Amino acid sequence: QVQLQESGPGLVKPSETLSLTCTVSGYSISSGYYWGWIRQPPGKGLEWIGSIYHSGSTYYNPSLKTRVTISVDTSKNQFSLKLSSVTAADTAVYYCARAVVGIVVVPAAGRRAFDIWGQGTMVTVSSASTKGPSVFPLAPSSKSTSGGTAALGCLVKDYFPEPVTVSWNSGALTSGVHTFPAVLQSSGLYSLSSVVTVPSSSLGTQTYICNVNHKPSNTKVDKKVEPKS
Amino acid sequence: QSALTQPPSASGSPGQSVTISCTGTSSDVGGYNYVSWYQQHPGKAPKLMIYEVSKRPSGVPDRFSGSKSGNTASLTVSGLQAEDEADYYCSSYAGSNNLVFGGGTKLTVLGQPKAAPSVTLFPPSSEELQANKATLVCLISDFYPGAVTVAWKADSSPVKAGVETTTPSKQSNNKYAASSYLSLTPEQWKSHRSYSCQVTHEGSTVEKTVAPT
Amino acid sequence: TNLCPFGEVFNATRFASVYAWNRKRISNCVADYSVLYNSASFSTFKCYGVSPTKLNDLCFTNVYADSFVIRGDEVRQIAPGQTGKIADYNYKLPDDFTGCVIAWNSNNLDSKVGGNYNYLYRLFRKSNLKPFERDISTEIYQAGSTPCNGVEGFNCYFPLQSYGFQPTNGVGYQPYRVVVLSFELLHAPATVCG
Ligand SMILES: *[C@@H]1O[C@H](CO)[C@@H](O)[C@H](O)[C@H]1NC(C)=O
Repeated sequence: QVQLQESGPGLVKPSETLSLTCTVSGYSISSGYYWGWIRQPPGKGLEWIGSIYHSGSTYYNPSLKTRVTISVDTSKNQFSLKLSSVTAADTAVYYCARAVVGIVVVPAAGRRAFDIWGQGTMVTVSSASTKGPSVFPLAPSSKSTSGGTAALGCLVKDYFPEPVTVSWNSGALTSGVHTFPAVLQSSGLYSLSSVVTVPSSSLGTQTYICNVNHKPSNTKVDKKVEPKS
Repeated sequence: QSALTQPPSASGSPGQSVTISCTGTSSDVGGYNYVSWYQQHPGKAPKLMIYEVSKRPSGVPDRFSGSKSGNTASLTVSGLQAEDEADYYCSSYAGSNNLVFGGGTKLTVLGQPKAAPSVTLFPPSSEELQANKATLVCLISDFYPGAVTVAWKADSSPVKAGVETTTPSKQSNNKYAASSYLSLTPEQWKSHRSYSCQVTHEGSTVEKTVAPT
Repeated sequence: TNLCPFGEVFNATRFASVYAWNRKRISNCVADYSVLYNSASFSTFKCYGVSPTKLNDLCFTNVYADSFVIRGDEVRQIAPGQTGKIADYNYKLPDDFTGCVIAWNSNNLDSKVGGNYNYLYRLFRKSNLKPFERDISTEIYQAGSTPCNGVEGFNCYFPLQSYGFQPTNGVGYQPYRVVVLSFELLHAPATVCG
């Protein structure tokens, strides 16, 4: 079954070139379909960028035509996107997707519907540098205990650009996990927190480890949260 | 700003049926039958609900359905549920211009038991203190409506410096949640006998306190 | 006495869709048809003029080489007097045909994992094709009273569909490359002999 995955630089300098690639697996791009890029500025609407099929033919959104190139490399089985002269209006989550229709000659091919979507990679356009997150454990205590339940967490402090994603115990702790939106500090660096609610009886016996991933650098920090002294 | 005009919000009550419209011109919607609807839940990738006007992808509930008349497309959700609370975007081909989107429409499920904020306040961890920083973290969750005021107190006097608070955000349970952080020097954490976070919502206030050692 | 470039039709990497069948004109060259007939790597080699061994001793003013990809089922339709979606809307041999019809299985090359959608065939056409005609139009077939106005709709269908070749398909649904060799003789000296 087909899978799409975007990768690329988390951060880009203003007026330089944004360069993301999408690696297909489970289906040879050359074998059919159109393949497209669609972006979503933070808290704003979907924008379609461009599509391409294996020959190299392209269709582009008129407002971004002068700055956009989409390429295909069939030997690596991936398609890529470059966008030049970036501004803050290019700060966005960038998705790659596959079309509904496999026939490449259908009317409005690659400009109809998109069936299979990637997770999305985010790109922030800024002059600031990337900073790695620092991870501090928010320990369980008798004040955070509430009867049978109890709350512990992970504070992810002074990182940039977005995003950070947190999973707990390698994805076995999923329920009661809330991971809050980040706040922007005066320094310019983001911070955010992840809290989970856990059985109070099990606090000394059970293991709780938060898995902070910050893909703009290449950091992944796993912090063990233990009860207080 | 969007060449397809879509109502900013729409709502319905559970069990009932809600319809979102999407108007373009005779050169997009009115011109071709390549009209597509997507459903995006907060923080997740868009999902295709409807292609080629009324055609349903596999795995999409029959409750969803779309249609079109003239310049205006419609997406009708029957048997409205809480899991349907999301943003919906419409799309269509535009000839010379290609693949234009609508601005989107937020759909609310309108079942709204008023909830109260649960508050948990974490003191500066000992790791942070050794790095010569101190951060108070007050976390606010599971509260409806999505309306909240946070005040911090040092001892009993008010504090307005270094407070950063996130706008409230929708969870999976369609309730809301927000976070407030107090940035502090470590000597300040040790000077004052107690810090406290007060979280007001619908007149009543929940206040939690942390104290050094 | 140059050699006929039969290799560049048969062994070509890329083959055309039946609806836009390729034609190559052969001339001013000598060709050994007998190596072709005895290859046995062709699953199909029917001739409707004279036996393949005898035309080795025959001259022609021109040899036309038509190439395309179809399904196993449809190979029988590449013949004179044959009816079917291929023979009526895609490629029709006349009944006076004097040539050979050659094919081999291309599952290894032309079938892909999620379906290959490059190869098309014409699903709807208003009239049956005349012999040796080629239609590549993309006008929307009108299958109902409602006029199509050029827009895909209900009873308005894009006139071409695709074999979605998968290597797991049964034989009959597997891709077959086809080469049709038509031998023409005009009031002009011959340029293709053996
Ligand atoms: C196709 O290639 C094979 C191997 O190179 C060769 O033996 C054969 O003669 C070629 N076919 C033609 C028609 O030249």
